[PDB]
Amino acid sequence: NTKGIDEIKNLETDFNGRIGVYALDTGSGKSFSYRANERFPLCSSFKGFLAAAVLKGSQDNRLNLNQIVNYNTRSLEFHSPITTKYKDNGMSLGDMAAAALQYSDNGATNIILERYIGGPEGMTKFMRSIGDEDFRLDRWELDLNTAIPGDERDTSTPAAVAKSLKTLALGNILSEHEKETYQTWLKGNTTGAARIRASVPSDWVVGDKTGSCGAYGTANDYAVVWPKNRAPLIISVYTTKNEKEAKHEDKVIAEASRIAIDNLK
Repeated sequence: NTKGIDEIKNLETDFNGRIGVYALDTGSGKSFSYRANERFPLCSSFKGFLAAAVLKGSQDNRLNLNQIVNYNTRSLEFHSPITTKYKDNGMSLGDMAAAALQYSDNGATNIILERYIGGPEGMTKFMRSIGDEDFRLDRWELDLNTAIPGDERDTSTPAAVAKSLKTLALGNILSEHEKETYQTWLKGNTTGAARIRASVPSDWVVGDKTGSCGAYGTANDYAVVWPKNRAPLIISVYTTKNEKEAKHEDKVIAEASRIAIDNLK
């Protein structure tokens, strides 16, 4: 069989779940896919796209990243490490968007969705505008994390996530300046050490956004990877299981990424 497919099938069997992967070498055009067209829960991974929406809004001069966002009278959501620190004085819109991505800050995520993006509908509309027909955000944090098998709410496909990431980080939707900011934010992510970052050599640079639902062993990660002296790669790995109480496996995500990188054709 084609290189890497049997290896990922065996990984999936041992994991006793479902693994979706899409990888693309932007230099040669070679790719690797496995269940790339199947739906998987997004979990926090959509926050990486939320940040890009804010950058697009700044670029259109509809928003200003320097605008101070005040929320001193708003109860903050579970897991709001950055927004809790600056609740008294407030935070600039740019810093809030960065926190939503880099720390998966829920307060930052919901505040931005409520005030600037137009909620789940607005987030979905933004993705449709960049050519993404699969992405769908239906709920807010933290309800969107249920990850119920068969449920199409708050899901997308590994292929759609990869295409949207390539379009936003390396395409022409965002200007040269906004792309640099977006790439900097991705590189500064603090939650992906054990996933895609663990599958590549020490001298390769990685920009990513993780997602962990906390249910049905559902976890994921997508990234722009800049290999030493090579054009960037786009990697998207999504996983889920049928047991409600099953824990996610970071090592499975890392291994699926390693297999994809070594089998680009």
